[PDB]
Amino acid sequence: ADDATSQAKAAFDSLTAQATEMSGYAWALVVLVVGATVGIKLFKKFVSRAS
Amino acid sequence: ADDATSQAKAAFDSLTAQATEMSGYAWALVVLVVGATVGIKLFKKFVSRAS
Repeated sequence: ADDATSQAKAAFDSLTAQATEMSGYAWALVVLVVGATVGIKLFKKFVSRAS
Repeated sequence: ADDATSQAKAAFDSLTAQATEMSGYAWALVVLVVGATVGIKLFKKFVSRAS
């Protein structure tokens, strides 16, 4: 049934938009972990600069 | 009687054409059950693909 594939198609479009919403939180979580590594690694840069 | 076998022959041809009409609905009913299994089993394929 091609009417059957219309029901499955609309639900797969809602599930892939759910994947872009959760993946958007994955870009923002690695935003805050990379903010920790840039701050901390500049602290170690000052360690070697005064050494 | 061979005239007797002419009456029985024509009624057996109508009964076997009735068997092809009902069997045609059996091909179409298993059309819609196999449409359910192809749709649903591609849903389970997406389950393992994102896993």
